[PDB]
Amino acid sequence: TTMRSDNQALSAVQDALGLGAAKVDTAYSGMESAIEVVKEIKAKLVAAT
Amino acid sequence: TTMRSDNQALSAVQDALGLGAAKVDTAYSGMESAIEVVKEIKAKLVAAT
Repeated sequence: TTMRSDNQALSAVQDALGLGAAKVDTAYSGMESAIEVVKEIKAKLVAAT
Repeated sequence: TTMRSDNQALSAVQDALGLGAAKVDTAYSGMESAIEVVKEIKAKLVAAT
């Protein structure tokens, strides 16, 4: 009974980890977009010299 | 990523170098024209002495 309860808890933790992975993927995609935009800004500023 | 940003910066530097080369070429052409005109002036004056 205790091991079955622990297995259910582990399944819940796995679902939470999937949710967290989705959040991290979204945030990292935003980070990549920010990297690209910042690189473009730096290139424009260098051309502005 | 840092190298790609540097490559973009060097591309901007190349564009700036091309613009500066065009400016220098125009200035040099005008300078040569002025030199020729002043040489003509000197020839005329030494004829007029």
